Formats: sequence, structure tokens, C-alpha cells
Amino acid sequence: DSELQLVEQRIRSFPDFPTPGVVFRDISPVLKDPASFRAAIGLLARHLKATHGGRIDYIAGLDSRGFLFGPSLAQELGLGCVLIRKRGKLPGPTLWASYSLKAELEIQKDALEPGQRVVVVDDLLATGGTMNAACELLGRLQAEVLECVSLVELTSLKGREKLAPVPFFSLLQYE
Amino acid sequence: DSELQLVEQRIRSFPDFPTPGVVFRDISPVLKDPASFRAAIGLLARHLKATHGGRIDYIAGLDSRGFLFGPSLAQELGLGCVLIRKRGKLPGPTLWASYAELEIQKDALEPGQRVVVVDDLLATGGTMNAACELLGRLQAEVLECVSLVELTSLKGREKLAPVPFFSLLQYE
Repeated sequence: DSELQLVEQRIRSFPDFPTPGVVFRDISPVLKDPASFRAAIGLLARHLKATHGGRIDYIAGLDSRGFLFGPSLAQELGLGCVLIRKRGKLPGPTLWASYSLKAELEIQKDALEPGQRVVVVDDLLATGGTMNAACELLGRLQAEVLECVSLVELTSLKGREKLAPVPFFSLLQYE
Repeated sequence: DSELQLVEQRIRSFPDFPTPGVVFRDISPVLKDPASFRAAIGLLARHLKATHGGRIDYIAGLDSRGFLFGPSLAQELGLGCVLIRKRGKLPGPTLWASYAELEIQKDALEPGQRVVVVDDLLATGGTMNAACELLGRLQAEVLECVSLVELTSLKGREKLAPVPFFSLLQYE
């Protein structure tokens, strides 16, 4: 897959960041190369249309690296994008949810109406703590989370299991 | 400008946030309405092409609300997007500047490359001024800073001189 290769070629791996023993998979070069970014968005959009047809109402992007992809993916799909932010940033009435990093994500109580169907996007799935918190917040708005997606998944951390029974899809997988 | 109206009509204004007496201009509804987001990006893109022609090499997006616009703006211009983050988030070697601290990878840009910085909102201009400094340390040329919203009574534009500034919408 030439397009998937365009994305994989622009992942930069940094050993021992942020702590010794791990490897940080940096999506920065994907953003810097417009052909790579277009490829990433297209692959995610194509997967989502092939899987949900027209059932998706909104994309939810996760603060902060998910913000890089959410609006472009939403645009490609003809949809709006709603924001899930670190706590303290959003005006009006909010809900929030913890997750070990303790950190907290937040959403405006009026971000979605009950029954609206959403796909959550972030750059990278690791432990799945952040994505889990996002799922909880959306569920508390009585939104239906159709799927969570990322560019990169770290399979040995088993974040995917943690989101079950919500489906997950990543472009690329590393241990 | 009906395109501009599509953006302005989706700004939501919250009094007394984050502190009493200030009005918060919430751009969330612009993102939630795909026609509004498209208009915003289109208006910014057209301004930048009309002003700089082919001179721009990259868009730089400021963490975090700048990340919402920078990639889409870059894509509309056929450009890549480099990232300026809060300190501690980028791997590898970085430069940082305090204003809170911002950070950029040392190889984000090469000397002589020309960049336009984007953020959602210009207030005091502290964040944007720091970003300009960092880019300068890479010997990049900042052509312009742009935002969706500018709060004119805070005189952030004057902080950025002599770098030009452009906003879609202005509020006292």
C-alpha cells in the first residue's frame, strides 16, 4: 500500500522518551509532509466510510495531538468535529473524567445530543487511558461511540482490549 | 462577506470566563459546523496566497488550539505544518522559550525557510511572540502570524511588530 507507506516512512522513533526503555513514535513528520498527511487522513476516512457508511454524525478529536487530525478527518467526511479537552479550558457547563497519566479530560455538556453517533480520533493509542476517558464522557452525553481510531497503536500495552466493546482501528502498529 | 458571516455566526461569547469581566470567544461551534470550518480555512488561505504568493514554505501551528487550524490551512495551501508545543512534549533535541514555555524540534525548519504562524486567537500576544522568537532561533523567516480571532483592546498586534498580523474577526 503506497499510501500507508507514505505515512510509515514519516514516523520518527525516539528511544528512551519520555522514559528509559520505551520508544516514542513521533507523528510530527507526517504533518510536515503534505502528501503524508493527506495519505493518513484518506486512509482513515476510507476505513470509516467502508465500515459505517453514512452513520457517523461527528468526529471527536482529543486534546492535543488528536486536534491535528480531527478537523481534517471531519472535513474529508463532510462532518463537524467536537472537542474533548484537558480540564479547565472549556467555557459553560462541563463533564470531566480522570485517567492515569491523574489527569482529566472535559467536554461541554452541550457538545452532543443523546443518540448522536461519534468517532473518536487521537494520534496514538498506548495504554488507552485517554481514549477510555473520552469514551466515558461521550457515553455520559448518551452519544453512541461507533469507533475509536489512531495513526499509531502500541500493541503490547493492550489499549484496544480496554476500549472493548467499542471497535478500534489504527493505521500502524508497533510493539 | 457571506463566508465571513459563516464564521462569525458560529463564534459563541461567554461572559466572565475565565475570570470575571472578561468575555471568552468560543470557536468550538466553527469546528462543529463543517461549512463554517471550511469558510475559515478558505478565508485564511486566500489572504495568505494573496499576500505572500508562493513565498510560504510551512505553516506553524501553536499548541493546542492552533493545531485545530494549522494542518487544514497547510493542506489547503499545499504545504506541510510544523508544530510548536508546550515544553516537555516533543522528543529529541529542541529549543525552548519562556513567556509557561514553548518548544520546537531543532530540525523542524532549516535556515532561510519561510513560515506563517497560526493560532485560534490573539489576546496579549505573548504566545505568538514566543513562537516568533523560537522560529527566529532556527533562522526561519516569519512572514506573518494569523488567527481567527483578535482581541484588539489587548494590543497584541503591536507586540508582534514588525511581523505582520492578520485576523478574520476582531472584538474589543
